[PDB]
Amino acid sequence: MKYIQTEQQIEVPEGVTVSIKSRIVKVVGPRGTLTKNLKHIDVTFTKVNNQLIKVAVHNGGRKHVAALRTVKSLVDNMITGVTKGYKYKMRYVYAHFPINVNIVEKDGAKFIEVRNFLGDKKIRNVPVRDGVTIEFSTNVKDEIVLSGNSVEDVSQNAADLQQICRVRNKDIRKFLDGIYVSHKGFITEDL
Amino acid sequence: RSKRSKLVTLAQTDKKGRENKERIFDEVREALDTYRYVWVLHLDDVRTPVLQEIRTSWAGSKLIMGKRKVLQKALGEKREEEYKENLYQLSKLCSGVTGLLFTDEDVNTVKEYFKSYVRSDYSRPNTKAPLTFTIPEGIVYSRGGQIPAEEDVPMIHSLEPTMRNKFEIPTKIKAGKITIDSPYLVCTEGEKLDVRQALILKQFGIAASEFKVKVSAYYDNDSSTVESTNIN
Amino acid sequence: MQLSWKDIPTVAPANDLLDIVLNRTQRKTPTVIRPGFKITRIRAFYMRKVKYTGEGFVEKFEDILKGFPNINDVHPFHRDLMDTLYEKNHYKISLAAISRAKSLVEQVARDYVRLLKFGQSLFQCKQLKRAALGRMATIVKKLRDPLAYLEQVRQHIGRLPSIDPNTRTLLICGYPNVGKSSFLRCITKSDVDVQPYAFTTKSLYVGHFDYKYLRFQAIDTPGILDRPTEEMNNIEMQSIYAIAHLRSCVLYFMDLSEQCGFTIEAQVKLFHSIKPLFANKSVMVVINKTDIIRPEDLDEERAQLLESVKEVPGVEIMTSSCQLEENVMEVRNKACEKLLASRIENKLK
Amino acid sequence: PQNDYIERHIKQHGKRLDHEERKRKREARESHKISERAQKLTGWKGKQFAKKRYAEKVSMRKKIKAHEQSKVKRMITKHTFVRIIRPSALRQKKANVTHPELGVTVFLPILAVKKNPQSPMYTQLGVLTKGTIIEVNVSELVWGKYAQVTNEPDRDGCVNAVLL
Amino acid sequence: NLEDLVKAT
RNA sequence: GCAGUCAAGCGUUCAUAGCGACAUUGCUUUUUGAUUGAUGUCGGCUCUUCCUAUCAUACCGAAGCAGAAUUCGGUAAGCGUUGGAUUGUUCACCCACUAAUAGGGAAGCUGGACCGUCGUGAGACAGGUUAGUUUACCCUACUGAU
RNA sequence: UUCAUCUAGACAGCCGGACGGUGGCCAUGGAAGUCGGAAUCCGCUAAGGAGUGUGUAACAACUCACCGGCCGAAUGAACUA
Ligand SMILES: [Mg+2]
Repeated sequence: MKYIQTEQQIEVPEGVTVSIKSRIVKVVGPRGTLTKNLKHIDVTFTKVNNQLIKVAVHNGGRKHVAALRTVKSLVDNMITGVTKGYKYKMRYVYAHFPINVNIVEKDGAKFIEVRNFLGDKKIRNVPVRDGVTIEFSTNVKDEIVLSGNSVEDVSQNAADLQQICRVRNKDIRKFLDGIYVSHKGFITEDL
Repeated sequence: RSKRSKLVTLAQTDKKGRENKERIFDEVREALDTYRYVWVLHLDDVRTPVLQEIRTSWAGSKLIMGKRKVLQKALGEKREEEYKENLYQLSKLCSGVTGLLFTDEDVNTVKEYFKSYVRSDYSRPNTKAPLTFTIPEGIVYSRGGQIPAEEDVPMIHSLEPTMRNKFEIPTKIKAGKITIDSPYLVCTEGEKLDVRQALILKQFGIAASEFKVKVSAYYDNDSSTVESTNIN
Repeated sequence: MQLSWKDIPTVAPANDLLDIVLNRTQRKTPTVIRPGFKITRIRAFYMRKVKYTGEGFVEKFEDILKGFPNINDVHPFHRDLMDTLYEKNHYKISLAAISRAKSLVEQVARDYVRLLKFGQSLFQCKQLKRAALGRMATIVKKLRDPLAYLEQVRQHIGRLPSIDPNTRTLLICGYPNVGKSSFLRCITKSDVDVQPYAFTTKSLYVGHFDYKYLRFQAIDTPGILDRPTEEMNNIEMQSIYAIAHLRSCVLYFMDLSEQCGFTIEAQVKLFHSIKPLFANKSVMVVINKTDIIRPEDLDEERAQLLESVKEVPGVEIMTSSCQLEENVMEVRNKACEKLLASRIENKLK
Repeated sequence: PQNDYIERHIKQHGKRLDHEERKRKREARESHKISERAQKLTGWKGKQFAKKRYAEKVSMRKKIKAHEQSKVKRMITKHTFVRIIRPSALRQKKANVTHPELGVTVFLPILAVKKNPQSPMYTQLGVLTKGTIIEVNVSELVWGKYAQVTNEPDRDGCVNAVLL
Repeated sequence: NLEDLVKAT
């Protein structure tokens, strides 16, 4: 309808500080700092206090107002990642050939190395994105934990791990081997 | 143009609309006209068998349930007009799900009955769990290791995805049976019950929380006054 | 014999088949013709179209007709199995419908090419081409129900096992739950499933083992019910026709706890009824769940049945427990040795 | 493997750990993908897509209406029949005759040609065309004897007639 | 009956 | 295709003044799976380039797709896509060979007509006139060279 | 443009209810709303199909049809260009 103005709210908890200048967003909370370059969007940021930040679009169309809520949700994810983090649990399952998963250091960088997937002689390497730490679950079978401030980084790392162990030229009804995202939560789970 | 397509489902029952609310308004007007005592009760998570048991616990008396705003309008919310005097005082105190009991019987008798009546229903979220539960490490059985395991048959394979996804329980299917790698406790005594914790307790189907019919107040057609009785 | 028909090409329904053939024609043949061309060239274009479509239809139909087994000239055991699983007359008439469609398409193709011989314009040639393709499409659409039926038949018969009647087969029957499943999974590595209710597996199951350097096979039945059997459902008719057509040592199982729910009296009656079915076959009767009770210390009331079936010749009696590997191997050894003795007499013949 | 082995395998082992969510997300994307195919398929594939989509919409509308209603409740190159040379392949011996009385269509043979609106010479030659009056045989068996052929046979490759 | 069947085999 | 059947809709608004999308009898036709090729003025080889409507090779999607093999489909023209027989040259087709032996566009030797006669329920005359013109040492393209 | 619903509460979401004869009737080894064929009934209801689908050998469980609480404000459908 070509609205004159549209606004979205962004709440800021008592521990985090948000700096915005020329559509570069820095969120600094208890757990570190995240930076997002939003110059590909056309919005205006304002604040009335230290607890609330408005994102506004003036005289925008359907696509512009569609991007507005996206901007708000991205900043919300930055706040959540800086205050509570993200933890993705993946499980790997097999029938015959046990999948061997290790953290190796190749050329000075972290890699998730997967060996013996469906009996393959091929070594699979998944580079660990910076900011996400990889752990192996205690007292749990075949569970790998990806923890990070950036939900984008954690989710893309889990997606890469899941896609690297695709089953080729077989029946997925019969062959269930693979690494799967078992659960998605936060690094703090008080209740 | 880019719009969500509404789900199209071919089912018999159709939403009734304004006429059903009109008929409820008329029926409560009739009940208040032709009865003496109208009690306001709260029945929040009450099953239809319990509602029917209370319904059949009297034939002369009448139970009316429905929209809170419609009932508050019928009873009277303002001093410009109301069926009887001082009814806004009773109407304001109604809180959640409405229940109207119309009778001519003894106030003490109905109070004693609603005090004595109690039922053990499903546990509910954000409520104290009367008894704790902990799935053992073995093959997962339907009841949950309470009734004789040798008597009962283990959990069906069809519920394993639901438990693994919504109930946040590590589960695997071995030879067709659901199992777990370590004992897993769901809740402790007097602990706030999560939505999923309530779901899992109901999934094992151990109905243990004590449900009761509570009353907030009542009104009479002879003295026309509001008496605050707090029976839980 | 062929012993298997998994090599039947997948059958497509009427609309999918129509899309496949017509789109193949439109892609694999030239599609540009001009009214300003020679009439002979226009005729060649449209005749090639008609002929190509006819060839595609008949080749798909030829695949269909060559794939499915001729249930008439096939081995009698396989014939009865196919009849019990899917009605034989229905199967034959669906195949015959395929054959009629093939013939009709071929005849229409020849006829419309003959008519196109005298094409007088691009318009008339196009009209004749459309008429030929439309007639073929009508035939294929009328062929709908046989295509779906034969697709289901193709899937199921591809999934059927490979039982050779002219082998050393050990047939296993009785009520469900008696221990046929356990016995088969013990003597062979067959993957059947056991549940506490009737007709748990609705199909025959096969397994293999070796004995004295000879490959024997073992068949496990779905289970049989004791009735007048004038009318019966296919699940147990499979077992009946297997017992009839399989030259085997029938190893009938018995229970003394009546865990399946039937009486030992009913088991004896069923065995007495099936006794005339047993022609030049050596029969054994194994009693399972005997760690609780045995014929040795069983009541005389059932001992009357025991002496009656001992009177029945020339079956032999044994009690066994599935846990005892030595006992199950002795059951297997007795059955294999009596099969060897029968074949040794046959070699003397 | 024998019998329903894949279903037995699903019972014994389950499916892949992400099967449910994979199917759900796929069918949620399905609507965007239908729109993308409608706007991005070109040529014959696009035309077929639009045709099948229209058929689906018609089927769903009829289904909803039915549910609600129940709920409420020289050589002559034209076809002939035997100096002028007439090719044999164009000869037609039988036809499909419809009777307007009971609305039935029966396969009835050709015997003679009576009236030809084009030419009495065509009438002599036996040339079949539209609106031509022909004689049929009801020896196969109220019922007539003459039929007016309704369509040009030289296009449709056959003869369709209406019994008078 | 059954004898006829096995004879027909 | 013929006649229909009702209609999603339409028809100057008009339900059977009238039309009409999409969907439903019968055809070579009898059932149990029996016996029931065209092309003569075109065709060869070589050989360039282009299209994709893809036969093979690459990567994907689905399907009782267990495995193996296959079917249908998506992107895709990078790269290829035989030797011989054949009762007229050809293509259908056969023998084999191969990963496959896909279909098309552009596209130099080569293996007639008319005039005239006795006659006509009926044959012949061999009378007469007329035409058949594209088979490098120059310019330019290309390939090399000053 | 025309229909509609709506602060005696609209659309979207969460959480509840989703009942009794009854596992209706016939064939089936079994079929309890959901492999099959026939009317689809009666009561209590705010409201609850002799059932919209997944799901089990049959059950069960979930689900949607429908009604309620939650917060507050317009929303939906069919056509035309
Ligand atoms: Mg059993």
